[PDB]
Amino acid sequence: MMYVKLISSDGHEFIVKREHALTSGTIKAMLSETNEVNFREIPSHVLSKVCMYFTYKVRYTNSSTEIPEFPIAPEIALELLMAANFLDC
Amino acid sequence: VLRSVNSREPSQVIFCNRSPRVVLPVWLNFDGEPQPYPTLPPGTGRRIHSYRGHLWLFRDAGTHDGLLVNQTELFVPSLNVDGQPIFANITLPVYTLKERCLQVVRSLVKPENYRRLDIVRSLYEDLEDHPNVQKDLERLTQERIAHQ
Amino acid sequence: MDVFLMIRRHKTTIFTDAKESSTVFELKRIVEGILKRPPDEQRLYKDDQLLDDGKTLGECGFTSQTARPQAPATVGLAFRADDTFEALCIEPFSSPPELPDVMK
Ligand SMILES: COCCOc1cc(-c2scnc2C)ccc1[C@H](C)NC(=O)[C@@H]1C[C@@H](O)CN1C(=O)[C@@H](c1cc(C)no1)C(C)C
Repeated sequence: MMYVKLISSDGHEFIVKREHALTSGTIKAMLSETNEVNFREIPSHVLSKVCMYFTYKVRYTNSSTEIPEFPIAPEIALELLMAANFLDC
Repeated sequence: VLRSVNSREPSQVIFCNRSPRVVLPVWLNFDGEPQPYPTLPPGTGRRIHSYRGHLWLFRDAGTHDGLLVNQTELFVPSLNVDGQPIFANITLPVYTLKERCLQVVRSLVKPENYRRLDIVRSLYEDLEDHPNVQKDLERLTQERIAHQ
Repeated sequence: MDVFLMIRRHKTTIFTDAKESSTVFELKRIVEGILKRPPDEQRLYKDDQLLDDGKTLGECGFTSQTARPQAPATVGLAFRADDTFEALCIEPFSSPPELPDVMK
């Protein structure tokens, strides 16, 4: 079971499964030996939510079951939009 | 190209909203013009009378966000075997995080104030490009053209 | 049933999933593979409560209703440092900025 580390601008280290991080085409280009990525522009309150999106996407993609809404707090929406645009996810 | 075929053969369907959105069912008329039908509140179902070979798509009634029906874009009523109605299961797609973010921002900011946001110019255009049934029908016909 | 978690210690957050029927000890084996610390040098928590290795995640309150992919449940982690275990400390995420006037 392989994992990668995504580090936020404020130093928070997020360890997610490799398969999940490969959701972001941006991350896939740099990885798919190397398993550590620094995001000097993405704070932890945003990067933590990106990691939640990866789990959500892997879980619910091609699912027959009812898919729940992905929640986004108004306060993080603008920063999350910018991160998602860079990450291509 | 994308239009209902005038079969005149009745087909009963269950529109089942398995999404948290208010659903706007849209029927593509004989000329390919989208025709809106009565909305469905979240988690509700309606037994409806349609026809074989007719085309339907489903949207969020308030924002026009794209929804899936039986895990795909379009639903075509078929032949009722043993009088069983056809199930049209409407669900949320797994939106990209970018599109989901655009949906949340558009819901909080009036279109007049998009240009007042502290974001790059490209994201202003992405925000202004509201989900549109006609634009999606153009995209869908273009995609069916790539298939020789 | 699957449960979705965030195992947190200081400024480290592990995103992982497990079964409701899986144990607290099995979750320590996951942390061992990532942070290279054996289960006997780890303590796991649910809020300020120490969790027993033999207890299932469901018994510890980690359920499919509360540990969702889009909103995972938090499990606290404290390592052993020389003779004693350190205090459970989880660094909070950054504070979002004030909502702009056009969003209020
Ligand atoms: C008189 O109108 C009452 C409302 O009609 C309806 C409401 C609802 C819905 S969709 C969500 N909630 C509700 C209740 C669904 C269906 C209907 C009505 C029966 N059913 C329809 O309107 C069906 C749906 C679609 O197949 C076109 N159609 C037709 O009847 C069309 C037609 C007739 C023949 C012959 N071939 O095509 C005409 C509009 C031109």
